[PDB]
Amino acid sequence: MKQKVHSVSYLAKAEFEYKNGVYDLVALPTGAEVIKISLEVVGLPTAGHVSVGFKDESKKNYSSILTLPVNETSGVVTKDYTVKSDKIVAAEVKDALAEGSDGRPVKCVLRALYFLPSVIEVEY
Amino acid sequence: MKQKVHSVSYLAKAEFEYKNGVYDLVALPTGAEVIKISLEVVGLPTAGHVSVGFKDESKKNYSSILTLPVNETSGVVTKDYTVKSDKIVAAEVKDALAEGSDGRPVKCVLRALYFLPSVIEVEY
Amino acid sequence: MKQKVHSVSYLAKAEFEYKNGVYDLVALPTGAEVIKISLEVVGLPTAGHVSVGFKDESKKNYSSILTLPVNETSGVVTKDYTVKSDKIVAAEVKDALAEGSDGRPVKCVLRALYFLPSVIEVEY
Amino acid sequence: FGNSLRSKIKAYSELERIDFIKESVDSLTTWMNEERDKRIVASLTNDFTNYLYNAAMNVATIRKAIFHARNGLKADNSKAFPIKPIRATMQSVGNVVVQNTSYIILLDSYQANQLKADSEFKELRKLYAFAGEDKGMLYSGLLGVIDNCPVIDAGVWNKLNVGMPNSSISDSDFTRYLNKANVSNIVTPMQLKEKLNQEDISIGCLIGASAVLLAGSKETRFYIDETVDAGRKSLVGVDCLLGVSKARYQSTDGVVTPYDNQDYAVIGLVSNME
Amino acid sequence: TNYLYNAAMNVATIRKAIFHARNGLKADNSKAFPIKPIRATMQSVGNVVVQNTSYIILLDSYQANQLKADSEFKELRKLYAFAGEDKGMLYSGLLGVIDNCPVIDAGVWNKLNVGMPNSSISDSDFTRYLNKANVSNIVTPMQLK
Amino acid sequence: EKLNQENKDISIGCLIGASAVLLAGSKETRFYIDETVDAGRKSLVGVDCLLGVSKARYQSTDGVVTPYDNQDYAVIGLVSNME
Amino acid sequence: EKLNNINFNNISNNPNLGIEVGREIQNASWVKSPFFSITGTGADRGV
Amino acid sequence: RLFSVASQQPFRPRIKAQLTGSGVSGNTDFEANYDNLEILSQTIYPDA
Amino acid sequence: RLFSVASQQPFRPRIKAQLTGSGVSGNTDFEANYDNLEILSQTIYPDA
Repeated sequence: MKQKVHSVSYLAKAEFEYKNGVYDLVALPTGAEVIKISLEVVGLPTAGHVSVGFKDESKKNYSSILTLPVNETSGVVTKDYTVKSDKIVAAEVKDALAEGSDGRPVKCVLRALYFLPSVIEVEY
Repeated sequence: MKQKVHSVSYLAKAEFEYKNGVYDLVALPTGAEVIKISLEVVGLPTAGHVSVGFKDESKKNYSSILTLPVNETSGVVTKDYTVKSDKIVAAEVKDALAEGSDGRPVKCVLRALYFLPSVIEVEY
Repeated sequence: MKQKVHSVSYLAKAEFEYKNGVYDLVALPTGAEVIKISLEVVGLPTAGHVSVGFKDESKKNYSSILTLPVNETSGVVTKDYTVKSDKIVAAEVKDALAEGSDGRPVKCVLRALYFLPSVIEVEY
Repeated sequence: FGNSLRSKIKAYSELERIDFIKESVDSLTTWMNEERDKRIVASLTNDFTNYLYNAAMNVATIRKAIFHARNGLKADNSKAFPIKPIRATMQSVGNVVVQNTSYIILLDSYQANQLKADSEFKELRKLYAFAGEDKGMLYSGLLGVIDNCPVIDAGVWNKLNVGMPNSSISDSDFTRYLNKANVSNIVTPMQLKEKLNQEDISIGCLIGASAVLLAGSKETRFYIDETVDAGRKSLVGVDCLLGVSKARYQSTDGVVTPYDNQDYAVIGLVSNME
Repeated sequence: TNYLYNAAMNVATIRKAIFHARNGLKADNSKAFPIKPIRATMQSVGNVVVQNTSYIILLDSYQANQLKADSEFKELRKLYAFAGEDKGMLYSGLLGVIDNCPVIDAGVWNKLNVGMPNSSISDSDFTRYLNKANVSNIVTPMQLK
Repeated sequence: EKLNQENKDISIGCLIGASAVLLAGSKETRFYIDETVDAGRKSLVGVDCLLGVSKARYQSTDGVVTPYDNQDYAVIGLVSNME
Repeated sequence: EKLNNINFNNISNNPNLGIEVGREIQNASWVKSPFFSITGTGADRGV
Repeated sequence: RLFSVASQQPFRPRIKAQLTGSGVSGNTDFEANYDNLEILSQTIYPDA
Repeated sequence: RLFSVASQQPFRPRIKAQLTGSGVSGNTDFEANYDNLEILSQTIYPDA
């Protein structure tokens, strides 16, 4: 029994304030082993969607991987990802107005747990 | 592309024996990045609920975040948490009698994967 | 507040080509804290199941823990595991023919995130 | 307890011309000094057995506090026991010795100003000037002594430096500095303000001999780890272990005395600051 | 960024400024940070040893006159005289110290000699001595008025 | 794309002259040997370089206009197709 | 394309002028609490 | 304060702030809570 | 071109435009036609 495993893991946490726009949340290296993406809505939104996905450092390669309507206020991507030139995790809010029902601004927190491309050899 | 990430991660595993009471399972530091809480029931319970949640080191600030009835015997919190003075993960069993249907005592295992508040700067 | 936690974590990624057989994907040490098993199907299968489970290094102790039909193409185990002599994560495909609908062979990727049995003492 | 800093890569460290070891050691010395002082202060101003409360400090309340300490009285005259002085000299006024006693008074800066902008304090300073007793205190802006007890402006508790606490310190940021093994009960300035609010504040103390007990080493250890990231980075850490506790002296047997759950040599002095 | 305005220079305002410097409060008594002193020494109050801070407070000569005509300043000078503190200041016309901080009569800014500015200094004249590469914004005395 | 507007793949060469590009920063790459990994069982060898590479292209220090201004100092492009 | 008008620029924006950063970083901490004077090993010390 | 600078270039004095960080307690490894050293600077330009 | 500079600071390569002004002739003094020393600059930042 012998294998190569990723021994280095990072967590990136980034906040944005949940109104229309595009935000570049997490930067990933080539060969990164993205194993968890979680999005959370802190507050009480009244209308809008948040779409998180992957895009290039420069060019317009955005593609949503997780969509969150107002109601559930939390989500996790159902899929695991190896970074292949799509080195930006990004989130866009197309519909949103002011906070709503609270008076206090609505937050969105994205946490990305990913393993670095480096590998080491271990036998058990 | 440059950011700050959490580079230190711990897993805490704690067992309790699934009968009425309150147990302080996992201790977390301020600023900890709790990214996974999982609860497991080893055995065949006959009646009761397990509620895991957060509470203070001292004062009575308990609030359930995951409730488990008898049937499913496993659960994971759907939400991610930054520790803000609620530095105890705790679990309470309000209804439970002896093991039931087995003769062997029923176990509950809680695993908490969390990232330490420390950050480092990385550019990709 | 003082505890012992697992401070060492590895990720093992292994690919197989999705046709009938048994594959030994991930090797785990005794006392390993398996906290995530994820299986992914890269391509468009037409018929078949993939069953991932645990088995011994030598003897025939295979038992499926996650079954994936053709349609959903991705899955994650709902349960957390402490390695007790079942030190092989294995995957078997009982039904599968050639790629189907694509002309390009169908891949399956398994990622196993597990914490090493070592513990350290920390107080917060 | 301890703290540490990890550097940038040596290329970056010598690019921005920072000598990481030297600056880090200095900053960590400052951090550790402030941390041990905050330990002492947090243990000192933890749950108060007897505390006086005047809406503004004045020589009236200082005299009342030195009074209650000298003869052992509580706020409601529960008559606990006399606080041992820092120094207890003995001098005869006409032909009779009286054993004058000296204490210490740590005042918040807002409290120090409330005392400064206090009439009776002004006439007291005037009288000291006439007699030439506290010479050097009006020149220096200090608070001199009152009833043989030095009155000290300790400061204000904040993120930047240590000083006497106040009700704006959050509960968590106060309990960080309590051992929780040396304290039986936690009463933070938030909690104390809620307590005396049943019938923002700022805390000061009257201190007798052995008001706070330190056990262990006062020395500090530094750890320099040049071998981080193969050597591109270094990690500088600072650590000390020290047991701080406000003297409380529970008991040995089950016998009840006036000393049991009583601060041995501390009287609280609460006053509004704003 | 931090300035106190009083209709006249009394000892109350001088000591308030010393307090804000020592403890670090803004002009709206909000917390900024303790100003570093010109000197910081150790003085024994009884057996205790505390740290005292000496700043330098530079007064426009109009303000020096306003302070000499301050009742509280006269009380403080009387007390200094009784205690035998800094002597030959009223005799020699100076302003002594206040809360360990020397009070200086700087002068008046005119075409001839240099002193603390007035609201009478022209904006052009005042800016002439500003680098404008070493400033974030320009607030001349007329603008401050 | 710029050539297309004014689908074939292109290949890029250049005529270069003196001081076409500028290598600011030392030539001394640094090597880090850490024989302390795994309590000293393993070694790690890293190489690090601070390097400023810039194609020579100067700017006017004042408002005067110059032929050299905002132009590649000593480089002329030469673009063909890939065939 | 206006030529030789008034500049209105500081001594900055002069690329011939290079910036130097100070080796000596000055600590922004100066306050010293009195507790060291209180603390002692004698039985009659406040701490 | 005088900042005599050889070559009389523009200067950039720097200060470092307080370390306002809760450290690590007990056996917890230093690295579980790293502190951050923040530096502040300003630029002085000459005038003739 | 290699620009080895101590302290590895961001460098400032710097060139002069060639003098393309007609000078003076005969008895005409220099100040009747001063030539302009025109300087051009570039900044090279490092990459780690």
